[PDB]
Amino acid sequence: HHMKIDILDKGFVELVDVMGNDLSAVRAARVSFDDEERDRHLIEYLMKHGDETPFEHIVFTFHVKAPIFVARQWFRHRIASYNELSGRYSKLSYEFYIPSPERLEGYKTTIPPERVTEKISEIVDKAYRTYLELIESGVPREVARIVLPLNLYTRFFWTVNARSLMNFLNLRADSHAQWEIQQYALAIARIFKEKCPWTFEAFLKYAYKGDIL
Amino acid sequence: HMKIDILDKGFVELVDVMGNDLSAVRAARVSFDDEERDRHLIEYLMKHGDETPFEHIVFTFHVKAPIFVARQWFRHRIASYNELSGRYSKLSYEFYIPSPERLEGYKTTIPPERVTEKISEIVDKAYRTYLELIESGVPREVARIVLPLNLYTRFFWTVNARSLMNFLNLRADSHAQWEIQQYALAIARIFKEKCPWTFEAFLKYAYKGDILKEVQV
Amino acid sequence: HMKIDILDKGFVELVDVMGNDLSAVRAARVSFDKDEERDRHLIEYLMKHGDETPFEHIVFTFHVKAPIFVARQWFRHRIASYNELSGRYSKLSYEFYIPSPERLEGYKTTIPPERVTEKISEIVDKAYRTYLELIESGVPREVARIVLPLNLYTRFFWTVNARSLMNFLNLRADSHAQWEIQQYALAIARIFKEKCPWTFEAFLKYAYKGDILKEVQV
Amino acid sequence: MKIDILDKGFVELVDVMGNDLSAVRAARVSFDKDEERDRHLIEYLMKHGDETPFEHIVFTFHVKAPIFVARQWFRHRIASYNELSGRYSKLSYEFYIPSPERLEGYKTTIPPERVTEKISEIVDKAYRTYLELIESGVPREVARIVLPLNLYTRFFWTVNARSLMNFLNLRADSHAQWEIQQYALAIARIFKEKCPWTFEAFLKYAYKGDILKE
Ligand SMILES: Cc1cc2nc3c(=O)[nH]c(=O)nc-3n(C[C@H](O)[C@H](O)[C@H](O)COP(=O)(O)OP(=O)(O)OC[C@H]3O[C@@H](n4cnc5c(N)ncnc54)[C@H](O)[C@@H]3O)c2cc1C
Ligand SMILES: Cc1cc2nc3c(=O)[nH]c(=O)nc-3n(C[C@H](O)[C@H](O)[C@H](O)COP(=O)(O)OP(=O)(O)OC[C@H]3O[C@@H](n4cnc5c(N)ncnc54)[C@H](O)[C@@H]3O)c2cc1C
Ligand SMILES: O=c1ccn([C@H]2C[C@H](O)[C@@H](COP(=O)(O)O)O2)c(=O)[nH]1
Ligand SMILES: O=c1ccn([C@H]2C[C@H](O)[C@@H](COP(=O)(O)O)O2)c(=O)[nH]1
Ligand SMILES: O=c1ccn([C@H]2C[C@H](O)[C@@H](COP(=O)(O)O)O2)c(=O)[nH]1
Ligand SMILES: [Cl-]
Repeated sequence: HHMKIDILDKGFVELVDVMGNDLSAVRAARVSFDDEERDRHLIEYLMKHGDETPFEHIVFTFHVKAPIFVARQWFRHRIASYNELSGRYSKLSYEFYIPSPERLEGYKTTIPPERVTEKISEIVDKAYRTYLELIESGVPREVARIVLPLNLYTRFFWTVNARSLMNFLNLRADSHAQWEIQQYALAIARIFKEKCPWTFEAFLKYAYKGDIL
Repeated sequence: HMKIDILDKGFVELVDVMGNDLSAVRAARVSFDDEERDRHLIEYLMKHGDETPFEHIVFTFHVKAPIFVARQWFRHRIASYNELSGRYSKLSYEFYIPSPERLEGYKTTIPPERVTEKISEIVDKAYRTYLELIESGVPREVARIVLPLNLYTRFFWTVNARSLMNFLNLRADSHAQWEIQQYALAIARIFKEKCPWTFEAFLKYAYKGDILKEVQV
Repeated sequence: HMKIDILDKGFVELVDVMGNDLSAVRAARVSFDKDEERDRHLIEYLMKHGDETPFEHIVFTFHVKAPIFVARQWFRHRIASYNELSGRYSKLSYEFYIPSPERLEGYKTTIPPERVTEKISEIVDKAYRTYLELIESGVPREVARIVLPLNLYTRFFWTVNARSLMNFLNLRADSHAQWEIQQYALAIARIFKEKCPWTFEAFLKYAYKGDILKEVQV
Repeated sequence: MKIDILDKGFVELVDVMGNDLSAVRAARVSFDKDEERDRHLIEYLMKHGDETPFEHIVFTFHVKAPIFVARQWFRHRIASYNELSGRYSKLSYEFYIPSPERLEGYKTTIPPERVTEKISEIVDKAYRTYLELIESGVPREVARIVLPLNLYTRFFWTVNARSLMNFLNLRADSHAQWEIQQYALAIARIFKEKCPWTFEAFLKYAYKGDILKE
């Protein structure tokens, strides 16, 4: 099981593992009441009637590289398991999300988009050089890192079941979410679709509350 | 699929699993940006109480157990369950009848075989009543209320290895009811087979119960 | 005190509550300090737009007496805390739910409803008798009890936040749920409404998925 | 009840449901006294690891903390969080600047007072860049990504006493970052005030950390 989607300038969402498939929900559901067409139909039935427990039996592990401001929003999803790169224990790499100029179109900035991008690059560089200077000076990493900006990239593993993934997408795959987290949500959705096509289609048709998928 | 028989009619069966010991290693290694190195990290993790990397190992079991066992089991909230429904299915004539040997250590007034026999009789009376009620048109969801707590039920249980260790701490232990201890022994056997390093680590550094140190696999 | 009788020997009792509607408003705004129309409008906005995290800051503790078959459905609600009456910290008692004849009227049975009641009562009586006999003979109660029917009453404390309570109502205050647990959920709703009227009205207006609370006062 | 933490931080108690006797009532399952026997039950529960009764005591705190502290805190999943968002209320911009004493015990190339200064300098320049972006029409959600991890945020945290004890095990400990230990000590103090018997039995039998005994 492997898929990797690149996101933003340096980010990604990578599928590490998966347990089960659409039929894992069918099998869990069928236990209640003690054929391809009827199995597809049952998935559509569960989704329509809001019986989402059978989808908890499908599980994913992702490996994600995202800016801290993205990761912070993401880790609000409590029904999941995380392990994240540590700024207390690791020397942090010079990797920051610098938005492209096209990210500001629609907005009428009094300076050109290219200069916004550059100003972001500049402050980031200054902050990172300060962080290094502090570390080289003997300041512990856990203190030195507090000067680094929220666009610093972090990495995490994320284990999450299909039900929680549907909740995650209802919130994040939506135009009211910040564009950057939308991009990550589209990548999660794309992988979900690949691995669980019937669940994903049913989700879209019956349960999905957002407007971008 | 690994299937272990438990009690007179029960079982624990492994349906699926995601990951293995290395899945915990991979997840732990992310913090800080070889076999005996990897196995050493598992022990270190367990020794210092960082159980989060073990959440990335996930099992699905299919379990057949008496309702009284299932009700205890289902108290474990950090897990997913789907169970056979007495509202929606006619229920099978299957009930846990304790063996005579279940009743020793206990000074009783009637022989253990008599205890066994009186349990059987009540089971048989209740099931016959249940069948009569269904035949008379009583909806299943009402008719089943007369059935005893030793009725067998069936469920799928999806659970990560951290939560499985919690479960073992509470149920693979002499304070737990003997019947659920038996199920927790089978759960432990399957955990050990799929996750040997995590399992040996758990036993050596974090397991809080008594029997898994006493009783092989 | 609020205690509502349910079924023949059941009940829902309110033990404690943290917060009120304004606990959700304060949490949404992250402000520890009142403007009724504004605060009520925010409750509705949150509910309409599916931002239910603020409602997690209101919490209830109930004491419920219910038959085991109801409890097994109820305890499937994992986002909550339960303590069930065990025989380790308090005395156990033995009572059972015997459906009334009217529970079956509207079902074509080949025996009168009263005979159903009698047959249920009869088996309950024999099972209880077997149980007592086993106990009196030295059989430990964890084994003796396995003969007892699923209509045996149990009791539990349930601590649950308003968001999770609303999820419980969606599934249980609904004609697809078993009638018995419907009756419990109507009592839960009555209490929730009493304590959190604005949240409860907004819930029914924008988020509630069931049928019965829109038909049945309280 | 409010306790100030760091230079501009705080923890304040917003609400509480229950007290020590709420655990006692849950354990016995009885809505309907004896100090001695009730305390004994609390100790008995704690020493045998039966922590479910403590889930029936619940707290709401209001916390002001730097983002790097909040990221660690929000990893506690068995709890409810609401974080300050500009959608429902006014944002302000303050930053945690460490005191020179925070470096004591570290032999550093530059004086601790100069470390402090270098931190204030970046905060200042990052904040100034943020305001320049905002004034030029960059949306806030983009402009803010240049702000440092010491930026203060605020949140409401609703947590039951069991999950609160878990939190204290991990954060009221010398292996946890100093800054979050400080907040964990405040949480502990409020917990002790409201549930003395529970808090006492926790320290005696179940608490895994070091600092609350010191
Ligand atoms: C009419 C009816 C018929 C039913 N028939 C059956 C049956 O045949 N068999 C059967 O087993 N059960 C059956 N159920 C029970 C049902 O499947 C659920 O177990 C129960 O209603 C709890 O739902 P919940 O998870 O939303 O509640 P909680 O378990 O309190 O969950 C509430 C919220 O938490 C989230 N959540 C909690 N844990 C997880 C998790 N691990 N993964 C993802 N999200 C999570 C969800 O977003 C949800 O909105 C039936 C229920 C009803 C109402
Ligand atoms: C000194 C220290 C160093 C740390 N270093 C790192 C690091 O390098 N990287 C990193 O990512 N994190 C790190 N952490 C964070 C830590 O690993 C946990 O994320 C955090 O402490 C939450 O733990 P918890 O799951 O018990 O709390 P909650 O998340 O509130 O969970 C509480 C309880 O519920 C159970 N539980 C809850 N959810 C689940 C679940 N999904 N599966 C199984 N059981 C569950 C647990 O058994 C636990 O007893 C560190 C923490 C400390 C204190
Ligand atoms: O002491 C620690 C170290 C890391 N974490 C968590 C918090 C974040 O999700 C990551 C990284 O935190 P950091 O403070 O950068 O090491 O892991 C923690 O909760 N406590
Ligand atoms: O050993 C025990 C005893 C009770 N419980 C739980 C399960 C039920 O919800 C109640 C009552 O269980 P009982 O087996 O009736 O004592 O408490 C348990 O999980 N383990
Ligand atoms: O309406 C229902 C039907 C089943 N369940 C759950 C409760 C048990 O775990 C199983 C079987 O319950 P039963 O009441 O036998 O259908 O599924 C439920 O919660 N609600
Ligand atoms: Cl609706």
